[PDB]
Amino acid sequence: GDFRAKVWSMTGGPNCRPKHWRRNTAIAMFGVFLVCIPIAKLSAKLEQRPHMPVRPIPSQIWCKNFGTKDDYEKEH
Amino acid sequence: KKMIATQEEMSAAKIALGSRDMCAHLLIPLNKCRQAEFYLPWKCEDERHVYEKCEYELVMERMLAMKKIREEEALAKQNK
Amino acid sequence: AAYFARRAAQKERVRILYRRALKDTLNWAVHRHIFYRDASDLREKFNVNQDVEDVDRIDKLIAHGEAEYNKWRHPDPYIVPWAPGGSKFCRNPTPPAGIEIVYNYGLED
Amino acid sequence: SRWATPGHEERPKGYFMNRTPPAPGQSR
Amino acid sequence: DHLSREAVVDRVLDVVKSFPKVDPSKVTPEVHFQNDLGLDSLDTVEIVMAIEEEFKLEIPDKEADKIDSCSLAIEYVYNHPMS
Amino acid sequence: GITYKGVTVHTPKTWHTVTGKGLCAVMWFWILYRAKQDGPVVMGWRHPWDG
Amino acid sequence: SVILAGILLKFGTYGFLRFSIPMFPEATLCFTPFIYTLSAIAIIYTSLTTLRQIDLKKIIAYSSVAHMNLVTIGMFSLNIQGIGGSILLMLSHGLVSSALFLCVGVLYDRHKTRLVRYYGGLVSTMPNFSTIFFFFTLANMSLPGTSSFIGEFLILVGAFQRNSLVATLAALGMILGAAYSLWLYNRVVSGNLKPDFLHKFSDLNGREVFIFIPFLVGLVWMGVYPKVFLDCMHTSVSNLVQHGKFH
Amino acid sequence: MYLLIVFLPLLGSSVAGFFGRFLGSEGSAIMTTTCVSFSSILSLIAFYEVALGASACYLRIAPWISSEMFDASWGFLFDSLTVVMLIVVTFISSLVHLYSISYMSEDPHSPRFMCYLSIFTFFMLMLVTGDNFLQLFLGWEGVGLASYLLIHFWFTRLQADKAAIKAM
Amino acid sequence: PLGTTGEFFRRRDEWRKHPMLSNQMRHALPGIGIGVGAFCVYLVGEQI
Amino acid sequence: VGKHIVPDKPLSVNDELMADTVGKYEALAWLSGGLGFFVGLGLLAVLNDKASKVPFTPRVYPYDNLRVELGGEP
Amino acid sequence: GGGMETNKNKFIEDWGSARENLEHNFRWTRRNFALIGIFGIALPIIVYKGIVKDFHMQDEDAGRPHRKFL
Amino acid sequence: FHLMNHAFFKALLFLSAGSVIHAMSDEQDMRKMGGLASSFPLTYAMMLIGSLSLIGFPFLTGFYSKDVILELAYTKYTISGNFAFWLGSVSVLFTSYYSFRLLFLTFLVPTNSFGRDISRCHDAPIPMAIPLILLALGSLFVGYLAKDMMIGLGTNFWANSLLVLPKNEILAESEFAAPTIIKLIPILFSTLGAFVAYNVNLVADQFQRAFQTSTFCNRLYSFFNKRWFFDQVLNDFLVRSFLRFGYEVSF
Ligand SMILES: CCCCCCCCCCCC(=O)SCCNC(=O)CCNC(=O)[C@H](O)C(C)(C)COP(=O)(O)O
Repeated sequence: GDFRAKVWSMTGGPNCRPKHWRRNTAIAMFGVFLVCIPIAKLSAKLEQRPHMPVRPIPSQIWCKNFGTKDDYEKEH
Repeated sequence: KKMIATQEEMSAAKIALGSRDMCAHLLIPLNKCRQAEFYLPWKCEDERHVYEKCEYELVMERMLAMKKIREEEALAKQNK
Repeated sequence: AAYFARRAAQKERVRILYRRALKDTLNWAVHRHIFYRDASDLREKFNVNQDVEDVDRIDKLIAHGEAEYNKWRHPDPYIVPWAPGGSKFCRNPTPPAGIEIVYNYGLED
Repeated sequence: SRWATPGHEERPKGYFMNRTPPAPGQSR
Repeated sequence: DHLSREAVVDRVLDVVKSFPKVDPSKVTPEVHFQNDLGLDSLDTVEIVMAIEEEFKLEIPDKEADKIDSCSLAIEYVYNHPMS
Repeated sequence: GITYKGVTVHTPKTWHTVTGKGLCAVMWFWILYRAKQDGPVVMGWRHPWDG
Repeated sequence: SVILAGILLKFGTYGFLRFSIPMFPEATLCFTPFIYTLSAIAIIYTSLTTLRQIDLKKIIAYSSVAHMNLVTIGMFSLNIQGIGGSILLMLSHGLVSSALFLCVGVLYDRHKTRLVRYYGGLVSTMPNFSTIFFFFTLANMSLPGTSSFIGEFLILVGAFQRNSLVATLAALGMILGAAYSLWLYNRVVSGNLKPDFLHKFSDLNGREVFIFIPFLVGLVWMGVYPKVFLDCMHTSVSNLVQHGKFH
Repeated sequence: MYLLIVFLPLLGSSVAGFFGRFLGSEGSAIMTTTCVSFSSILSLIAFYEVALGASACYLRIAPWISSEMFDASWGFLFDSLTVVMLIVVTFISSLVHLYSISYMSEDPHSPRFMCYLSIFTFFMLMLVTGDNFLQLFLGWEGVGLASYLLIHFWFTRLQADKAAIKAM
Repeated sequence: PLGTTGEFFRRRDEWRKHPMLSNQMRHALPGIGIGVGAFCVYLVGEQI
Repeated sequence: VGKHIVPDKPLSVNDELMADTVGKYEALAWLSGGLGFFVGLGLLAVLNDKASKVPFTPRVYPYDNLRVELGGEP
Repeated sequence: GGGMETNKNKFIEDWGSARENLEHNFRWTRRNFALIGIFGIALPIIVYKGIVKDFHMQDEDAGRPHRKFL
Repeated sequence: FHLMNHAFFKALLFLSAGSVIHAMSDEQDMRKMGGLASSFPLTYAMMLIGSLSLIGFPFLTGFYSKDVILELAYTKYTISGNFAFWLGSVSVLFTSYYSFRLLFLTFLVPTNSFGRDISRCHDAPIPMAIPLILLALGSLFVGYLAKDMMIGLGTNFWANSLLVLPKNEILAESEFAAPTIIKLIPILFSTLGAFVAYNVNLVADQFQRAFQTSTFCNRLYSFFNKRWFFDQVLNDFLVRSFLRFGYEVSF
């Protein structure tokens, strides 16, 4: 309204219409995609698939932990 | 009706323990068809129809066994 | 005078009770056509007692009227959404006036 | 129009930690 | 958008013209329901309730009982920004 | 839209009317289709393996 | 208030862990139903008193009593989880209650009142304070992911393995502690402003935000990875539990 | 890829919550919808590989509470039940994000609404994917929180504040 | 609507006779004819 | 919202905290009756004794009712 | 018009001070005697015996005698 | 299986309700609606699909799981199974009633609404209509497509996710040993509920008068309207007890 224009907030307050919201939205897109890259690499490193799939699956492209926990009487 | 699928075949087929009954020998072809066909209902109608008939046959058999037992509960009452 | 104010005050009680009993009739009827028949019936009672001139027997009819309304009231009355008690009441209301925001508070100097 | 016309906030509402910005060309 | 006083004036008068004891004429934006038209007070609260449904307003019972002329029914709706 | 004495009604958008009728028609057909394929089965008239 | 609640309160529980429990193992076992009863009563009763307080600082002060009596249940459980959880809750309380006393002081330095009735609606004028206040409100409710949940659950684990009744009464603070923390937050932050009492407002400045930063980092750091603390404690905790027995 | 399923809605909520003053109503709407919808697509791929391909996924990030035998862990379990619930949660949430884009267009505080929507989604994912009772408890409480935040999203209304407290 | 109270409200409800606001039961089952028609065309198609 | 009411009368206790047409104990009696419907229905289920009219014999599974497959001694 | 300090209300402040000064009102009435007896004495003794009984029931589950407590 | 099916038509019903509410200027009372089928054809169509699927109309998404639960409950030859069958079956009559009661009051009865709302109506914009159409397709085909996958007899889809011990398996007996009448009770019960809803909301005109003159019938109306006075009893006896304790006793 009137006084809310003098109030700072992280989410922008009411009816937030930043003028350059498109370049900021696209810059925000890139940050998430750059954040996602280490996450995906760590995920692929950490996944454990003790069973071979019935058909080839997209996670056989980057994951190398298929059919590994066969020796279970050795896990510590 | 006699047991066909040995214990090893059921274990290798990873059949749920509740479906390791007399009709297990027909479930194995059915589940292999089901996985290969992404479990769509218009597929494997032939293996599904055969296995369902066996399971229908089993339940009727136990239903008839009780049909008998129920005819002897009254016999004891009619002679008591 | 005093009989004017006392009777006029009694007038207001009747008019409001008619207003409330008439709206609660629409709550129980829902449908418009059922509301026409039920509104006509409710009016006829207020007319049966409109001849009474014993100021005291009126205070007794009014009190009996409020008891009847409070007893047979609809448990879920209709409310305009923006009105008090409505579904939209106090949703995104306009800011109050007179609010000031202070900058540079609590500086070391 | 909300996707094809840019916004109107030339500068954000309020000030971060409620401190008035310094004079143009100056540092806090 | 807001509704012009003229738009209110047409509509509130249309509400009282429909009243059976009220013939189409002698209804100007100034007339009093119980005097010029010669109706009972119960007749007025039904008009107030039809004016309520016409603009979809919820008038508090106190303010509703004060409205006894078309001039009072006009000025209330015009003031109300939710009409 | 059309005005009838104060209260005006706007006609719905054409594709709203087309999709509504079409989706329910797709629904009615799918019901008739299914009822003829496995309707006797749920009635108990015949069994899936009958043949 | 920060020093009184965050450090001085810890001295009685520290004295129980350093002197009474290890030095007199036989007496500690005998008084365990007695400690369990007193702590359980304090948790239930003082939580309900907190519900009916109308002063901002009184609600936070009374909450501290219930948190500290849950600590005593943990240390007198005499196992790894109970004593380990009791130390973690002690540390967590010194951060959470300290941060909470800092939030109330932020409000008091500006408006000079502690009565909840005057406040309300503050989210529309001080959104930064409202967000920080909500986070420490959650940490005071022992929300999982916050530092206080780690100590709280570990104490309940250790109590359950000894007496299931005291662990049940102590778990009632999950319901009660939620009730007064959210009621406090909503009456101060939520709703509409009341310009007849307060009309001039300032959100946090640079010094107050910085003050809150290490409290947020510490609360998150313990809440998600308490291992850096538990690892450095378990050897001392283990020998405290074993003190006085040889089997 | 399995970590991107759980943590994409968190990323979407983080951007809208912390940086909604730079994106506005339109930017925050696109940001939270895209991340949730991407997680929805990966969830469809996960349903194909775990349920249709019969290959379960086990993922262990780090310990949470390790105290003697107590072993709560940041660990994820993806079996047939999990990927069914992943599909339900991610698909419905993606639609509700799209639906809210125009349903809350006239609301003054849409970016906070979209942020709360995505944080609920992240906690629900943490509930269905956990491999231990404590991670499930974290999801259990988190969705209790996000529901509270969304029931009284119109904080000025007293009935919403009464309802949100009663829910919690 | 016999009494003056009822006669008033029906008079004010006289807009509720709107063409496309009334007789809504003939819209109760949209797509009923088209679905049946398609089922008819399919049923003939299955004969050959 | 509009104008918050500032008190003008001495505030009483139990004000920090301060279901219309039906009384307190009358509501408890109506709810008690409603829960008494479930109680009587449950008793009727016992009186019915559906377990005694089972139309089939208990399933028997091969291999000693899958004793080994259920974790028993092999 | 002036300052950030709250505009004090005499009725709200009176409610505040009457809360802080409750100990001057205690009178030792019948109701208080029942309340203090039930929740100051009887209920803690009930909780104490419940906790002891919980320990004792464990002792006879382990084939052990009843452990002594102060 | 009922969970995923439920996630489709219930979400379609809430999102369709919102479109009516948004169209009718945030009106939510059904007593001020009616005559909206032709004004909002898209919304009504999605609501019909969702409702018919929720009530378990044959061969929709809700039919492939609701009916199997009611069949399995009959097959459970235990006291609690008999308890569930009776209560689950009667609720089908009750759910069909309010499902159709909603539809008739909202879109089919002669309009009970305000003019200013009717003259400001509009239907779903694209980002609101797209989820509704996708959920209609789900609330029509998901149930048939996913049955053999989920509850197909002897299916291995769940692998080791779910466990049913051999002694507790009843699916085969529930599908074969059941009398044909049992599988037809829900549709017979649903039809009765639709017809009863039509009569109470389109014909009966002195029915409400029972409550406006009879004390027992008036309390009964309020009993089911105020949710068995559950909130009340729990507020007057439980919340108030603890609130009063924290002041009068502990403090
Ligand atoms: C949910 C609803 C349940 C039922 C509630 C209905 C209440 C019961 C109905 C009857 C109420 C009474 O007896 S209330 C008693 C009504 N009668 C009187 O007050 C006596 C004389 N009053 C007058 O002077 C006027 O006729 C006056 C009537 C004021 C109008 O004035 P107008 O001539 O200028 O319209």
